[PDB]
Amino acid sequence: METHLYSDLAFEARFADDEQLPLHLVLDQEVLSNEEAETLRYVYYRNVDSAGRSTGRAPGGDEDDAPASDDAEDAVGGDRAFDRERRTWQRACFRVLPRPLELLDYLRQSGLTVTLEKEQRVRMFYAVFTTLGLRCPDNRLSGAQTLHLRLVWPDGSYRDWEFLARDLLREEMEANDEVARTDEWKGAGVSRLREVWDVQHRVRLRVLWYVNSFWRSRELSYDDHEVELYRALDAYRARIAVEYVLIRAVRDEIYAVLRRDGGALPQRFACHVSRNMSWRVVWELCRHALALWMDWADVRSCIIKALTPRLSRGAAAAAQRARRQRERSAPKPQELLFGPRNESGPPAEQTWYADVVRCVRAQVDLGVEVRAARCPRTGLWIVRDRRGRLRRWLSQPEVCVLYVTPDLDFYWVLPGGFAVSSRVTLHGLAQRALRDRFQNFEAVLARGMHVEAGRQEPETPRVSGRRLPFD
Amino acid sequence: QALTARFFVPEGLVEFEAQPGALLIRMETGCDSPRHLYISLYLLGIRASNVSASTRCLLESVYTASAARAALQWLDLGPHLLHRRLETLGCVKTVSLGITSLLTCVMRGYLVFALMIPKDMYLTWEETRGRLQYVYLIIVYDYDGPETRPGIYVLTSSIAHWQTLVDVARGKFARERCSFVNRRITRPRQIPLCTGVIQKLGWCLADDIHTSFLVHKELKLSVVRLDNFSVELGDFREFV
Amino acid sequence: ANIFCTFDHKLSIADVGKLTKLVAAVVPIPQRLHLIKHYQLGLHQFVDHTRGYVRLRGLLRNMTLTLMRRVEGNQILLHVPTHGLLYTVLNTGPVTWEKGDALCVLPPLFHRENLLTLGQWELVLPWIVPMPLALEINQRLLIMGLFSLDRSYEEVKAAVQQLQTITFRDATFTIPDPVIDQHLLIDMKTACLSMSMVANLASELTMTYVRKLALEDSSMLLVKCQELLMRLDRERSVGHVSPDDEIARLSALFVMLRQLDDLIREQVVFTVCDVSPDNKSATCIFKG
Amino acid sequence: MEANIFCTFDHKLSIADVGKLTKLVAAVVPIPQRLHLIKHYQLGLHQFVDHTRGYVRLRGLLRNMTLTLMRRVEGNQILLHVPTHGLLYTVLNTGPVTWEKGDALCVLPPLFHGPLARENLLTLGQWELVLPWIVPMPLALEINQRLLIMGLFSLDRSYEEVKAAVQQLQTITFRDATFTIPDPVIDQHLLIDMKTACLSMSMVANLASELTMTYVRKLALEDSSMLLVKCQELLMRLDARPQHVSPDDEIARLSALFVMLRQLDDLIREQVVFTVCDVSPDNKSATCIFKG
Amino acid sequence: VDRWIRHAAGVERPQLLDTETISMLTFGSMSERNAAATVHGQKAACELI
Repeated sequence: METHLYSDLAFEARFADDEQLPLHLVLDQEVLSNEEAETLRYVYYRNVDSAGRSTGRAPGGDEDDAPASDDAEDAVGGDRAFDRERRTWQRACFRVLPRPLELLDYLRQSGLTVTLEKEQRVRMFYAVFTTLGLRCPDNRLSGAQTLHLRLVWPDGSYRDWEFLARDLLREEMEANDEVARTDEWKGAGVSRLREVWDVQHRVRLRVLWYVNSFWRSRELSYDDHEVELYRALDAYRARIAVEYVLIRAVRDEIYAVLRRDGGALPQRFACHVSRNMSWRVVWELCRHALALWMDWADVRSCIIKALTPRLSRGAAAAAQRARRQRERSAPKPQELLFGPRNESGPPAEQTWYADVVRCVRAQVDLGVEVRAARCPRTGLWIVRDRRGRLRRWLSQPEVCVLYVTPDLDFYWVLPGGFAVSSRVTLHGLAQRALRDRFQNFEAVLARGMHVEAGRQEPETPRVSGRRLPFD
Repeated sequence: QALTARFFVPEGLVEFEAQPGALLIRMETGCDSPRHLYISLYLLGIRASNVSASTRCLLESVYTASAARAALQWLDLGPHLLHRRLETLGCVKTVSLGITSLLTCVMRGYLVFALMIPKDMYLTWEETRGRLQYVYLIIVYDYDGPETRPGIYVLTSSIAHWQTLVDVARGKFARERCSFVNRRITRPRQIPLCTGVIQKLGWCLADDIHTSFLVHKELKLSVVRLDNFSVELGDFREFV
Repeated sequence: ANIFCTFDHKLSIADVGKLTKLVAAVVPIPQRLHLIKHYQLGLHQFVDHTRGYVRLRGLLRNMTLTLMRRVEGNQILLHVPTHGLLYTVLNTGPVTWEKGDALCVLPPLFHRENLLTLGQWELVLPWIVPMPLALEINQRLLIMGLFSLDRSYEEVKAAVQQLQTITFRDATFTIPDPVIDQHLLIDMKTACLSMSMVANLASELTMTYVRKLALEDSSMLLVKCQELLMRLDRERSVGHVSPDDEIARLSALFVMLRQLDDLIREQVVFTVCDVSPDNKSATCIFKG
Repeated sequence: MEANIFCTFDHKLSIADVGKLTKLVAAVVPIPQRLHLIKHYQLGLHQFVDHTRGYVRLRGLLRNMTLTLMRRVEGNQILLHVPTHGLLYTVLNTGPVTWEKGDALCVLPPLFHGPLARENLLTLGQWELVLPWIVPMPLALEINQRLLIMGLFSLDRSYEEVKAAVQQLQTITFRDATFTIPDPVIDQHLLIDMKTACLSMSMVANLASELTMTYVRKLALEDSSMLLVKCQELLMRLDARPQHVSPDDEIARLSALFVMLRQLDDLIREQVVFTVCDVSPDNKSATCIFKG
Repeated sequence: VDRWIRHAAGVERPQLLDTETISMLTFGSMSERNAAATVHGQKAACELI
């Protein structure tokens, strides 16, 4: 309850500078699980307009509108593009109520008065109360605007939903001694409770409306044109298409390399092979596997998980250091004798991600981590299980694999270790599209974490529904 | 080893307290002849917000002698400001009776010698006690109503560090802190000092704390006793 | 625990007779020695014409306080009291003590019968004053210091004349004005600017830190603090910053409030419980 | 009271143990519990030392402990003595901090000093005699202040923004020595301290007079000096006859403002435990008045 | 459900543990008070696996 009140006052004190109106939300088991509710660290929200443009960026356009680079030296913009993305998200206050409750009884047991149009109870295993701001860029609010909600957890993992302002305001705008603001806020109470879905109808959350909000006083205008909603839908379409266009880029690359080579696949992975085998049925199984990979590829494909560490801020500088290191001049005798010893080069083992596609019972594994190293005798690759065990799927006739190396080289491997090899091309995606869709979250400091970086943080914060809360 | 002082008090104040032990407080008046008036914790139990209706009625029913009536009158005069008028003297030793009473208080050390507290006024943050217990007298102001209502307490805690004690006292008295800031909002023309104040009394042993009654005028009022109290008076130090 | 003081100057019948009137009074000396010279005796060594009261109040804090207890000859014997024991002390300040007062030491403001002068040097002893009078004298001096830039107006002249006058039980006297020749001494000036600077820095920084801490736990106290800030800004309405500069503002706030610790706090030195009828002397319990 | 405390050792002490434990006579060692008989594990700070939890946690445990002065060691017994208020004792500074005469001394957990050796003492098994630092007040409230400012500044900042600022804040220079504050985590206790700071600052901003607010602007119109230049510069990037003249309003506001300022000061100021008046010219011991 | 389970057994409302500071200053809690009478000796409370 107090988070809504404080956030209302906070958005009022900031309204002239920001023009963000305070939207009060409640989340339950329809949007997040109990562990995610108890261990939630941050909530972040983003405003994008009827043209797909975030309100943290330049109002007319950005240098991120140019296509990506494919260079590790550039890393799709480097630190500046990362900073332009981080500036686009804004942080929201939130409180978790981790034990089962019924919402209206909770509000009445607090100071509030509730006078809903129909007294329908809603019951919820846990509740997260948070306030997001949707930006009326003037005293005018459009229905084609969408708002993004981000929930983040201590390991840095995040979950994004997005819903457009028309869903939120479908009803609310379509109808449009001395006292303390706290007492009249409680006395005036709540009279609305509306259920809103995100655009893709994945998650439901409830919006809570108060009659004491400064929202009521402003008498600003709202509108939804058809063409604006059409353009907003097109921008949304471009948003969600970003991983699938990369998947199709890899698919077209595989077919293009296969046409270029003439179907001759050289061995790149170690596996003892026999001549006296029906290699043609292996080619047929390769066809079925390459169809099935397109059937089941997803956002959690190896290609997205390979590009994601490239978008991190350190990536460009580290790539330039590596470029300098590999092309360093051979040391003179003086340096070897008197000077410092040379930097150790890249470790013999690399970390990769793979998509393992088995045909016999159609199944595709996507976010698979493997360790790769070249065996000394022949420079082929040995792919090992991240517990150090040799991966056996090279020996199974009914499985093909697509690996993507950390430098965005991809292999597509058949039984026997004969592979198609090429590079993932990012040029079909604007730098902003990739960069905003897949940039990793970087944490701001909070309760229970070291001021110094790199420290082993102590017991992570939690709000417990199973235990009597400590103070 | 103990240091004692002699004080003279009128019968009206003594009427409930004449028992051989008590905590004595000097209270200030905006006048010339009776500048200072020697008061016990029982009398403040009348003005306290924490004392129950039965006990408040008992103490009012006793303290009808004119001296106590004037004492309470001067107690209520200047709000937000109780503790500024009070300076605390030692615990009381055996008394000499008369229309003018003479009672000697020990201001330091120790040489039965118990400290008597009413049941309502005694509070303990910790439900288990350390072998050495430190005693405090604390006053907390509630700003919810038009007039300030004081809550008077005598606390025993294992904490002697002041910052830790004030942290836990803020943790307990959060509602009064919010009342203080709310009072600053809703009555801007009035300027309070602080949320509450703490004064240090001496130290006692955890197994020497006992609960009993102390009869005067044939009225059974319930009392907590610190059996072998030792006196170390500090300053009224304010916390918000 | 006796400290010997010796006079590097020719004493006389009237000097020793004047000095024997003070045979229980409080004399501060700069640091603990076994044998000191009379120049270190009293507050005279610290007096100058540029710093004044606040500087003396700071300096008097970390002197060692002593009681005079004999004059054997050309030498004076001083006894340094220990915490908790009961001692006889002379009242020579501007007021009278009642039983159970908490007594404070202030640099003196009035000065004839006491003054032992020899060779441009004279014995100057602090005031022993009950705690409320010390607090009120202090606040009155500070407020007179803040009125120091607008003495051009007749109402402020009257207000300073009202601040100068203080009445306390059966006594009345005027606190001297900290403004001399229209100008405020250097240490009172820096005390006043420290108070004003801490006020301004608080008013500038509080909103940002309230937001930052409310992002962690939005307790009701933070609600009321934010409301109070918004009200304050409405009152001001009648008419981004770098990390280095934020750290500079925070550090400046804290270093400015370190400047005030002498003014805001007030040590009790003696607790009085026995008084002579004369009000000339009392026996007190020592706090140190 | 329990004027003397017997500390018994379970490990048999070698010749070297008894020697080095004898040289430590008059050192200030803390006990958690104040009991007549204790075991050697309870002696010192080693029971609590834990570098994953922060410096503020160990500070909170230490400020509540009972402090003693070491006396003659005998066979497996160490004989700790509790000092009493107002009396005069000889105290030992195992810390690297310098003491000048007249200093007021506080107790704090040890800091990181350059050489990194730090002289581990009495490593019996895997217990160790971790003594606190007896630090003079200026350095004590300097470390408390820097620690609070790190907590207050670095909230809601990322590690990239934080890094250089907190590197600069961790290092303290005091009397030509250089120390570093070990583990400044954002604790629950530190957040309580920060909340108290915010409330006290709100009350300062609200209840300050107009005189207390506007003195600096008027002095800047009147006066010019380096001090005033610095004060103005602190206000710069955010940067008349009184309409009310009220000595009673001024007195009310100022007596309240001093309260709020004391609240804000207690976040920085520690409890003085010793006051020195005699320093050995080798700075290895002092004569002190015990305070509490 | 918690209060129903409390009532079915004879157990009491939950309690916070000691703070690290308070557990450092104090050496125990002993939340089971002595019974009004003790005819047989000390309670040999059975632990159930």
